Amino acid sequence: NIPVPPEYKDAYWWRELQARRVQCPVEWVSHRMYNKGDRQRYDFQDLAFRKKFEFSYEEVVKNAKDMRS
Amino acid sequence: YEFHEPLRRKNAEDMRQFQTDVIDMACAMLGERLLDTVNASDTSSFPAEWQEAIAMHVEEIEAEMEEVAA
Amino acid sequence: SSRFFQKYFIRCGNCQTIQRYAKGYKPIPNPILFDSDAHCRSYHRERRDCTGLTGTLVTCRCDKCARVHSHWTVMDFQEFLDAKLVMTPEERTALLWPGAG
Amino acid sequence: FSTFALNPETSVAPHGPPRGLVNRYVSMGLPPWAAWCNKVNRYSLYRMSGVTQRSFLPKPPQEMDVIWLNERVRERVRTSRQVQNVYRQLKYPYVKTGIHYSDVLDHWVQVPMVEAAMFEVEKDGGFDNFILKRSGPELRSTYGERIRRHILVRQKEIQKNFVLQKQAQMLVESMEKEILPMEDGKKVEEVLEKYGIDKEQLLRDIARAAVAKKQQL
Amino acid sequence: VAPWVPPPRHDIKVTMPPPPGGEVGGRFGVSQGYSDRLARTPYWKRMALSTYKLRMMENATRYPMSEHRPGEYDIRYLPTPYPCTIRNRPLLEVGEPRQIPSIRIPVIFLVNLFDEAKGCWFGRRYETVYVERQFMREELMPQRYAIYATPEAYKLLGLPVVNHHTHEEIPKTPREYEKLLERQRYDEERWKYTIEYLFRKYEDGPPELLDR
Amino acid sequence: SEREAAQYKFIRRWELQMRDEWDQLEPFKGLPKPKRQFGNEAAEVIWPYALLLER
Amino acid sequence: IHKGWRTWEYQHTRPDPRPFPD
Amino acid sequence: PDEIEGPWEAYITYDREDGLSYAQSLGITTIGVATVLGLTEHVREPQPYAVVD
Amino acid sequence: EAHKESELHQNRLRWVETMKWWEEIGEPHHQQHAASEWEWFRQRVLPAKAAAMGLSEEDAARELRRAVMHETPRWYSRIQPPNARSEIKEPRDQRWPSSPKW
Amino acid sequence: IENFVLEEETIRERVIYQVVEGVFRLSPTSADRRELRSVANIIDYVLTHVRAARPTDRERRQERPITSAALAVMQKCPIQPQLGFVHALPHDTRDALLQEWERMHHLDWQFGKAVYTPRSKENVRGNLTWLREDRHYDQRMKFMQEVESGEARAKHMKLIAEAAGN
Amino acid sequence: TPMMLNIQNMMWWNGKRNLYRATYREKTWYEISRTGAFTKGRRPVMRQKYSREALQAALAMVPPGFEVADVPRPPQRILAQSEGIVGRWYSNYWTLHSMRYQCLLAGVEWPLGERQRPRT
Ligand SMILES: [Mg+2]
Ligand SMILES: [Zn+2]
Repeated sequence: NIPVPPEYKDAYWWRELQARRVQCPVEWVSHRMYNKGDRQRYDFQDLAFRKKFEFSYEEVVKNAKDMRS
Repeated sequence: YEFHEPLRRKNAEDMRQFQTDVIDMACAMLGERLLDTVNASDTSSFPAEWQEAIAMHVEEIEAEMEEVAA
Repeated sequence: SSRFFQKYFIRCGNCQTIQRYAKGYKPIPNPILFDSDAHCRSYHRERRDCTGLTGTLVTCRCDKCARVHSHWTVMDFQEFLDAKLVMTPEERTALLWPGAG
Repeated sequence: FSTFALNPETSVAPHGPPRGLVNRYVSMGLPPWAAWCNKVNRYSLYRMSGVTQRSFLPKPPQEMDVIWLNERVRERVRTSRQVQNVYRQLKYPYVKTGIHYSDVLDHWVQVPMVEAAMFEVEKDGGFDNFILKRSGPELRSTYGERIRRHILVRQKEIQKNFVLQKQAQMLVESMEKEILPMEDGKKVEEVLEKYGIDKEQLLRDIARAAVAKKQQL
Repeated sequence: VAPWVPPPRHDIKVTMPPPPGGEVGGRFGVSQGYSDRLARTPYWKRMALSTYKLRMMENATRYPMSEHRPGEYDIRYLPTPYPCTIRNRPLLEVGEPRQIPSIRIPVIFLVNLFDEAKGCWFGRRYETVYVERQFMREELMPQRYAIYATPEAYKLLGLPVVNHHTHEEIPKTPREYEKLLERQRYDEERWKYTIEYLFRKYEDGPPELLDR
Repeated sequence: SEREAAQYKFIRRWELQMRDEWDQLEPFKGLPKPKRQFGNEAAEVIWPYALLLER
Repeated sequence: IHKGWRTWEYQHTRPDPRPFPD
Repeated sequence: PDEIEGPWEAYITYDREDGLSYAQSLGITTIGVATVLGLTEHVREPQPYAVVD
Repeated sequence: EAHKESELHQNRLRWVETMKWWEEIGEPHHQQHAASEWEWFRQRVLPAKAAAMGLSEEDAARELRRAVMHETPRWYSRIQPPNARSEIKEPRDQRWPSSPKW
Repeated sequence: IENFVLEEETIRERVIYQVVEGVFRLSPTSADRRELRSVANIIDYVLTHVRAARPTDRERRQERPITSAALAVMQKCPIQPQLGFVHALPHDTRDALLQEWERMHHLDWQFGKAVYTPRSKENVRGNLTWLREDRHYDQRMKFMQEVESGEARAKHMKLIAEAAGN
Repeated sequence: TPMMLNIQNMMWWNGKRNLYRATYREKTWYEISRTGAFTKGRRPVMRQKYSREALQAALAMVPPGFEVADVPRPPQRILAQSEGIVGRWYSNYWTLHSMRYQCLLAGVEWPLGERQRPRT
């Protein structure tokens, strides 16, 4: 990345979007969009298809178990 | 280095001719302020050498003004 | 214009006091003698009024300094809750409406 | 809808929920058009509620070359006086050729805008304030990016020049105290080479200052 | 490929997710902000870096409204995450005919400007004057004669700061503009609406009690 | 064809205000006429509605 | 589209292109 | 864990050389719930020129 | 440029007569009038109001006139006050006492 | 008045011998003399060699040091320049004669293209940037007055004080 | 545009796609359409139900010089939702009144004002 004095930063607005974007045609990764489970599990902000954080299974179980629920 | 150096070189140049410009503007300011202390106040002026020279350059600028007018 | 009641908090630009301005029910231009032109622009101006009085120059009469003007600044109630809550109680008496303790 | 002559305004509609078909849709928050709908199902309702906006830019925003701040190509559905047919047609904003004297860089600039943009530019106090207030994705023009770069650069140059002349002030204030008394012809030159000022150019613009003052009178 | 993917935008605060991007500035279309940093950090570490005081400050809701984009509705509480149409509206609707009467702009003169053709003053120094839009942008402004009447312009010139609300309401009809004009001159020149000026004819008794 | 007609009406009007053919009582035709009197000028004067709202 | 096809009667899946690729 | 509030430390980077002496001549005992325990010069391994070039 | 025609010619001649009435003797008189009467205001009324409004002779002038809007034939708001009383709408066509339709 | 005289075999031979050799002591090459065929060519040739004969700024700088007293005065100013800005203006890769072409017309200033020519002094009237950054300078000066007078120390000290008292 | 000509470009159908449209719809038209899930009629909007001293400790943090009458019921355009008790919770209409009803069931005295109905 190249450091830049902030007031000049606006001409790069598009470049900065291409970085946050997923690196493919969105076509290829489209399936994350279609099923309900992955609409929740994936971050779609400015087309970055990237799995959000998720607890493992035993994580979840020992998390629910010490609430005694 | 090949890319980056000719830049800081240019920056150094500009700082340099900046100093220069400070000095030139300072000359001008000196010009009108000294003229002011001489004409508005009194008892003080430069050498009659500087006075004849100043008068001469004034006449030359005046002639260039007459010619550049038309 | 306008179908629904709405409340606004308005600040007088001249003396900086906040008074509350209401806009109530006025009936639609009659559907039986129909004017498309009136109806449509009243619909758009209605959506405009429903939001923050956007395209409108607000003209009222200020109570503290009593005169009619448009210097008025309209505030969404959060800005109002910011304005109000940091005010010492005796300048509430000055700037705001009676009560408003 | 009131049949009365005088309808002083009320907090709530006085006679109960407003009669008439148009008022049905009005109270729903839909446009007065809706009374002309034959298909009233969920999809059509949702469609004309206008919640979602169907309209587009001519180019994708990174390639957009003109300033349309909020303007889209919209599509208007109209009807012939032979009413069995219903057609739709696209509608475009009025792009006026922007010619504005930019203040920070001293010159006229012509970067093509929309009407809304010109009213905007008067609202913002000049062309340049209008360009700098906007940011990035806000101004989607490429043209905008270029003259914004120029405006910025030139601005920082203005500042540079200000600093310049303040330096000049400090200098002449420092040497003034020195040569303020008349003193001598030779004494002044010591001051002149101590500050690195040449004699004959000082003479030259002392003369140009003289000419300057007597010229206007 | 993207070496170094840029971080979520407004992300500064310890225990709470960033605002939805595009509400800060960025690409719209999603109502929940997310940062991998916040989520990957174990709950206890998030807590350990905070206090009950600091927490209740960044929990803080400003509910319908948004902070980062003043005066508007926060997109995450709108039905679709895109920013509101009504406040961002285009000047002309789909069916609306264009009739926008020539509008006049308040403008501050930086010099005394005398009109010789009409033998009268265009404007005096530091005098706000309503002028023709074209006349201003085309002529006064490219010379240094006048600038726009914006409040910050009063601030810079040193004069007491007033707001003319230029083009807050841009009239789409001639009569609409005649109303706007009316209220405008009811504000701008109010010396016309004081009772002494209504009575100009009598600063004294009735005119039929006078002399020839 | 509206704007220039308007122009005509303003110019014409000002002319008649110099030459005193202008009658300000035109909008008020239906109203009763006030007292013609030496203190009552307050009655003839056309009042701005806003300044009535003010007081 | 003068008259639209009945697309509601199809579950959403991509058919194979008839000049099938080898 | 929230009753702990152990000794938080804060690094303050002054753009000049004299920062330590300054912060000590300010004479701050407390910010009023905090009670600053101490000031000290935080010794860094002096960074090469390569980092800023 | 037809003159042999009656109403095309006499009308636009009426027009140019009117518009050449304006900028000659009319317009400088309108301007002069507007100037002269503000001039009247500030040395007669304003001394009282400045004393009243709690300002000086100066700041009250920038206050009472916050901008200069001079009326020109292309920019004017209205000719005359709108009608005080608007006449009463009868039912559809000479129906009495009421009409079923509109 | 206006005379544009094309050259020939003889007339060029004597014209150059009298004008550029006689008056200007200027020395032509074979390629030069091949290219000398008009009156514009000879005059801008001489113009070229005279302008290149002039001293550069490297030479001017080494005849004119900037005195230690002068620069020591410029040091003690509250404000020094930013001075990197030139690098940020957009450069385009294109022909030089088309850039010549559009500035022959008015085309050069149009589409967000604007020509940067470095200035020294400005028009101060009606210039918002000048004004606003200048106001900035004023409140800077009154701030320094507040520092020298001692109130800076005091305001800060009572800020500390009421921070501790809470 | 082909959407104007009523062309079906759906990807499962011809492989194409309509050009002017978003690539990701976080909610499609159907569940934008359903206003019952969005607006608050007939529906609880604050899910957590607080104990007595819980409620009293929540009210404890409302700043003095605050009335209920100054917090307008947001329009239908706006989602109805509540964060539970967070900072400046009294500023959220739905949270404010939900809390008020919780206080009513709990026999907790209600310090703030009540909603005023202005009339002409
Ligand atoms: Mg899966
Ligand atoms: Zn007021």
